[PDB]
Amino acid sequence: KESYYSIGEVSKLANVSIKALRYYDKIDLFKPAYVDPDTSYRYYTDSQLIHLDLIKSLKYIGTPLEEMKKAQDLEMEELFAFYTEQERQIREKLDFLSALEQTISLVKKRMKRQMEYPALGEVFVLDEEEIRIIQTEAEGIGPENVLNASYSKLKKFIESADGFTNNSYGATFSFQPYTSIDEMTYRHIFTPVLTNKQISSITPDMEITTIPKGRYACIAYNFSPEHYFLNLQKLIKYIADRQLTVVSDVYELIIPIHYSPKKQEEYRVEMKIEILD
Amino acid sequence: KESYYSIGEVSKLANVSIKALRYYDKIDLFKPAYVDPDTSYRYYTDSQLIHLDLIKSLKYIGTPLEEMKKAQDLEMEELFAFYTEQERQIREKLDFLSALEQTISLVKKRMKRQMEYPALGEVFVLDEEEIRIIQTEAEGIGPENVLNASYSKLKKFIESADGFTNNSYGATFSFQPYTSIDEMTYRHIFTPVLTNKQISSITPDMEITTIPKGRYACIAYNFSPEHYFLNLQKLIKYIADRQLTVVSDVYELIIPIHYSPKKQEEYRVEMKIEILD
DNA sequence: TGACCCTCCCCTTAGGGGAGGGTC
DNA sequence: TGACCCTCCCCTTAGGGGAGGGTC
Ligand SMILES: COc1ccc2cc3[n+](cc2c1OC)CCc1cc2c(cc1-3)OCO2
Ligand SMILES: COc1ccc2cc3[n+](cc2c1OC)CCc1cc2c(cc1-3)OCO2
Repeated sequence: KESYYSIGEVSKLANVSIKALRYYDKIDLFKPAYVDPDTSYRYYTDSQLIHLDLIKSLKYIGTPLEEMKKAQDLEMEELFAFYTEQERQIREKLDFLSALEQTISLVKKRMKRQMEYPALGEVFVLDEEEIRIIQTEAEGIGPENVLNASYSKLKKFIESADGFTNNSYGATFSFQPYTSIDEMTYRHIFTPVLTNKQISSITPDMEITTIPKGRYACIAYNFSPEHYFLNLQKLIKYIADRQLTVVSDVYELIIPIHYSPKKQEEYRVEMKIEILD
Repeated sequence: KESYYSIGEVSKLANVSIKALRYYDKIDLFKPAYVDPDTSYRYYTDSQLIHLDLIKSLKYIGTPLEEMKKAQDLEMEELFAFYTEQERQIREKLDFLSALEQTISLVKKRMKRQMEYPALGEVFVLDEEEIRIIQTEAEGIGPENVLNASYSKLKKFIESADGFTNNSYGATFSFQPYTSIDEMTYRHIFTPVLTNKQISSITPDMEITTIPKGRYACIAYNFSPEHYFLNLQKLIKYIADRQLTVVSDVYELIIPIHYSPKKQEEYRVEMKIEILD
């Protein structure tokens, strides 16, 4: 080859845009063999095309352009290692993505269950699978004064283990024949976990526990301050009428229907309590 | 909560940077409940913190910010679907990454073999594993006039199946007792394939074939115009002396030692030919 | 008085999309 | 004369890093 290739020829031959070529030129990653001193036209030698091989390959695997500059120097000996490195990072993304995929699936699983609920406002008994959770004591907190900010530390944990943040906010309280909401006080407030991934060094003011597998007398409904208590009451009554034996605290889960700052807020509330007979 | 949270409080509570908060404000993704008309200070209500849940989660899975805006509207019903979509894309990246990982491994495999070669300039017989390749006829092309551009269409194929571009350039020619390089003419020029991934609708001027598994009389060495022919000669002589039977064309593979535009170019050349006894 | 917060401005990857103007 | 090529400029994700200046 005693000639030269014009920018467009190289582009058609290497399947690399002219824009890409001008950029690799500016970047001093791949500069033409000769630039016409007048027209400023870019000209390339055939032997030089070989350098685009590495460039295109590294680009395919996401290597940053400036990163390539150092790679084009090493001589097959170290280039080997360079790849072993790239492999490590590739597996990194894979593990992340696999985990992420699993998480999403679980969020959907739980999400579907709330969508296929028997009936709102009515009490019923069903067999539940255990649900793992992270809890901390309520410290006086009760139905009338809980805040989203109250779940801050809990959420920081689930977040650094799941990436995803809890979908539901939970609380518990002694099963009593209350006559008023102000008589109520939460024992614990909790958030369920998704990934059981070893919780990054948990502090002792948190407990990794579970809402055990068993039979539960439940009731779900769309939140309304004047319905919260009356629904608790249905539950209390239902258990008394069938003479059931409660063997856990009442478990309370609040999950938002939407996260739109536009529409009026609405939550799904679910109270369940483990029973025996 | 009859008060407000200052930007920094929300930041500490939601584990979201103040910068991030100001940006989500500008973007109209998450704006404070109230902005002090004088100080311009940003103030947030506790109930509002709940909207950051979706934001943080979608952000964790790579959803673009403007994309989130539409997601915060849908009500759990469609939000479910939205995730099914996200799952599809997640698997997409996974397949890609898995493939990519496999590719890199192969490039390393081949790369290592060239690094652990018996001896340069000397002829020897070894048992080889089959190597799949894509070839096209040489059309007169020979050792003295092959160009990188000659492998253009071939490379466009391997590239759209492997992402990675071939590491070695190949050619073949009839095994003859040549007396001169100018007597030589390639039958085919080829590039080996990495992924056997169904080659995207291959045109008939290309053949998907293979350098079969078998015994080969080989010789590798660092390229030098005056060594190309003399090494071919060693091969021709070696086969004559042991009275071996050649049962293929001579296979020629050229692979660059580096892709640095700084240092002098250097290639690794390997000639092999399948024999019988 | 210190932390706390605000606006403004500059910077970052790898180019794609033109626009205005010469050029094999 | 048309394609081919060049330089210049604007634009793109999600903010982080200050800088200069008021503020619970
Ligand atoms: C976003 O999370 C929320 C959002 C809103 C919530 C609203 C209420 N609770 C938790 C909430 C919660 O818990 C996590 C506790 C039970 C309750 C009783 C009431 C009432 C409001 C509430 O008005 C008077 O009687
Ligand atoms: C980057 O790829 C290259 C680079 C350089 C190459 C150089 C030569 N060949 C292929 C090459 C190739 O093939 C793909 C064919 C054999 C040959 C005989 C010769 C000679 C040069 C070459 O000088 C006189 O005798």
